[PDB]
Amino acid sequence: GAYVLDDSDGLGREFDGIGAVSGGGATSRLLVNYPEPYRSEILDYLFKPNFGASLHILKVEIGGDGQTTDGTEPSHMHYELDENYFRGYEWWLMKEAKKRNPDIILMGLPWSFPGWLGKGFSWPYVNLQLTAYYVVRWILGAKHYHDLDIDYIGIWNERPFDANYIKELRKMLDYQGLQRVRIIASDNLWEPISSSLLLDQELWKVVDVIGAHYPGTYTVWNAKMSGKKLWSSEDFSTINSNVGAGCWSRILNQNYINGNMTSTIAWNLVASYYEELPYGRSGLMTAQEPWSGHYVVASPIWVSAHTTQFTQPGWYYLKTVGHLEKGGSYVALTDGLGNLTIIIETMSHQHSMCIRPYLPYYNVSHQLATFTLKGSLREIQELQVWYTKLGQRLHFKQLDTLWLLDGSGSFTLELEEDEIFTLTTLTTGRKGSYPPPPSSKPFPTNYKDDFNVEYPLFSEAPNFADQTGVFEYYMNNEDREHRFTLRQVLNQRPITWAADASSTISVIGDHHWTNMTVQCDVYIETPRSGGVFIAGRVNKGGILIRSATGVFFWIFANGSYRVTADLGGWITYASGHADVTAKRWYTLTLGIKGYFAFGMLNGTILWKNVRVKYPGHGWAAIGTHTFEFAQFDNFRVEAAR
Ligand SMILES: *[C@@H]1O[C@H](CO)[C@@H](O[C@@H]2O[C@H](CO)[C@@H](O)[C@H](O)[C@H]2NC(C)=O)[C@H](O)[C@H]1NC(C)=O
Ligand SMILES: *[C@@H]1O[C@H](CO)[C@@H](O[C@@H]2O[C@H](CO)[C@@H](O)[C@H](O)[C@H]2NC(C)=O)[C@H](O)[C@H]1NC(C)=O
Ligand SMILES: *[C@@H]1O[C@H](CO)[C@@H](O[C@@H]2O[C@H](CO)[C@@H](O)[C@H](O)[C@H]2NC(C)=O)[C@H](O)[C@H]1NC(C)=O
Ligand SMILES: *[C@@H]1O[C@H](CO)[C@@H](O)[C@H](O)[C@H]1NC(C)=O
Ligand SMILES: OC[C@@H]1[C@H](O)[C@H](O)[C@]2(O)CC[C@H]1N2
Ligand SMILES: [Ca+2]
Ligand code: NI
Repeated sequence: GAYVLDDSDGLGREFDGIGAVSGGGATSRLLVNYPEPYRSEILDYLFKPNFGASLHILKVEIGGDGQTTDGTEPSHMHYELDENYFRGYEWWLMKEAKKRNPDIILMGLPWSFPGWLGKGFSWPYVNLQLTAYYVVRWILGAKHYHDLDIDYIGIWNERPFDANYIKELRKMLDYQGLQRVRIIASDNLWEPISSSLLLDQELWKVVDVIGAHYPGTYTVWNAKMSGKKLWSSEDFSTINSNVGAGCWSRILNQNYINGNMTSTIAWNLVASYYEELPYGRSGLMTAQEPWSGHYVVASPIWVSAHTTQFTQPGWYYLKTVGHLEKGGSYVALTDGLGNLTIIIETMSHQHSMCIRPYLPYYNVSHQLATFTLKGSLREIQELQVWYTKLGQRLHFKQLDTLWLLDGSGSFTLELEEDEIFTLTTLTTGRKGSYPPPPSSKPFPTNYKDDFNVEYPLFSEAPNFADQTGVFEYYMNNEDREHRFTLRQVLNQRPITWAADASSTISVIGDHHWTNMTVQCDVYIETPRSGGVFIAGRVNKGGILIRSATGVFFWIFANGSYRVTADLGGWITYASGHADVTAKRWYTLTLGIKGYFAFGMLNGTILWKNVRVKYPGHGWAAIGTHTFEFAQFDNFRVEAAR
């Protein structure tokens, strides 16, 4: 089989870049507290040009205080009249990406919204101008406080759009001088956004990109008819073993070949969240042990580099792309300056399945591929070669240059299965390398945080991964013993993306912990009705946080306590009266060992030898009975795995 690569009959679509998502939700949570140099090395593998994944696009969640898959992410407006552009870690992340690549493209998209935007309903389209005001303030703050230009704004992640909202968002953007910001919709399925654009000229004018999720490499006729740029604005979401690398390799090529999609964006950027949370280890690489510094440059990093190091937003695909006779595919791109990049993939069915969708079997076998360069491409006589074999494996290895000196403008490759080749005229490719990082280590079995940081770099203490509610460093000047605490700051349920719990909760530590003693000072702010807890063996979080079981030691401001097996509190281990009121500091201790637990109030036994389910394992946790203010101090955990 010969394959003509040519440009004399014109180009295909403009290539818009490869990127990844930080957010939906708290996927970068454990990255912020990596020590140096590791934290910076990780960021280089992701964003430094001509090094690792060298990503063209960074998309981040616009935190809305709700649970959005592996945690919550804090909003810039927790309450009406509240504005704070320094919470969370997406600002930091975007700035670190821009430091390494000042041409990186930036995107924001909400998953959840603060509850007050709903005006009494869990719905963000009650007051269109109010919701658009909220979103636009985020884009303004990105520029005013971090010198970040947000390139694209989305609507509501995998949730219904409102056409009047999209029009209001455009009008509000323009009113604030943000004409440069483009709109992508609707970050869900091809429909109903695609037909809506064909039926509504005014909507068509204000939507710049149709972004679909997990499209299985195909699009639909209405989207082609729109004439809009089509993007796989969220894809991948597969474990970053070699099979995830294969999935990513295949769809990177075939999203354009099969579906006219000129950008693909992987969820997620880096797996910096506890692996036992939903969809664990589904990032382009792995960085989930800030305590140890261990990170893994997983195969998808080098699959990315085969495209990103050798294309840039603003190149064009050739019209001459397609599938290989015996399985796999090729794309080809130029920059209009005489450069050419050819990206070939032979991913086998068995080693490249994504979680969404699963493809019916297709065959891949050994084959020869002849490539002939016609048009303006006949005059090139030299190609750098980069090669990857997935499976023991060889990653992003540079082979000896290929020469086309015989004037036939033609060359031939022997392809097997699960291979990637990049043939390019660019000489700038590099398999970036840092020395290996520390070995993997479990979460420390003795761990303490007194939260005594006067000017913290991030708005929350390290390693606490909020799963409902939002927990923050808090300074109380009018108190000496508890001047620096950790406070739960939501006072009403968000407009939720997930099924957030009815109680707030932040989990920490080692999911495999089975015997443990958790201690924490707690402070209930709401008189009469308020309540807090500490917990151990918490076995589920993320979008499953409502499912979490464990051992939960609750105290309440009405003078009572409960011990439950579930966060929902449907299953009782023990309960009784306790000398507990609001607005007083108490020390809670919870001991769990084998079949039995005990609890202490101020170092005095409140209950003991209470039988609990065993075997069982899970994180330690803190939280509050509803969406209510409460403070925590002097946290300690000793645990056995
Ligand atoms: C979108 O991509 C498709 C292919 O995935 C383009 O489709 C036709 O594809 C066949 C074989 O795949 C070619 O023989 C035709 O020449 C293609 N059509 C045209 C008009 O050239 C399709 O053109 C693309 N749509 C765009 C770019 O709007
Ligand atoms: C291939 O791409 C390189 C990188 O853009 C091109 O080189 C640049 O060319 C522009 C003008 O076209 C200069 O202003 C830059 O200083 C060059 N930079 C580098 C790093 O070379 C190159 O012209 C393209 N074409 C070929 C055949 O290499
Ligand atoms: C957690 O504690 C339980 C309860 O003490 C441990 O289980 C006991 O282990 C000893 C020796 O390993 C056995 O002789 C007992 O019969 C076990 N008791 C029960 C009820 O199983 C368990 O090994 C501890 N696990 C860790 C990781 O420390
Ligand atoms: C795949 O194709 C090769 C060559 O045609 C053939 O020998 C092999 O049996 C096929 N495998 C399957 C599972 O169809
Ligand atoms: O595969 C899970 C993905 C991840 O959880 C992202 O948050 C999401 O936007 C919501 C579901 C899907 N896309
Ligand atoms: Ca303190
Ligand atoms: Ni488990």
